[PDB]
Amino acid sequence: QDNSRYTHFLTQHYDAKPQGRDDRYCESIMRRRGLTSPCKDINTFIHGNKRSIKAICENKNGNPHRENLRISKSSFQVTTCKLHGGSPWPPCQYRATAGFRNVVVACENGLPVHLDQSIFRRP
Repeated sequence: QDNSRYTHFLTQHYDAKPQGRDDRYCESIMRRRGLTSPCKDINTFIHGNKRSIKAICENKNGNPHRENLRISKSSFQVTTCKLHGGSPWPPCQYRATAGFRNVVVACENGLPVHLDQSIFRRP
């Protein structure tokens, strides 16, 4: 799976331009992306252009972080979908939280392949 990890990243965490980042948006995009067989308990999408997210992998927009991660220097429009209900099986009900801040990703070959969801599990 060469560069198939980056594609998967985009599929689970990227949405160039959403419209309303409300609950319905979450239930819709989570379903559409297929993050609904067992319902994912929390998932965050990054908005904006891809060039910017990719740059987090170079010093252009990233800083080393924790063990083996990278934290972006710029902020991103973001939407976090939190599962609601206490059942990992559909229908999957999500609560949306729109936000604006930097993100933490893991890079491989200059490409994002993992988003650290911990900074959004804003408890």
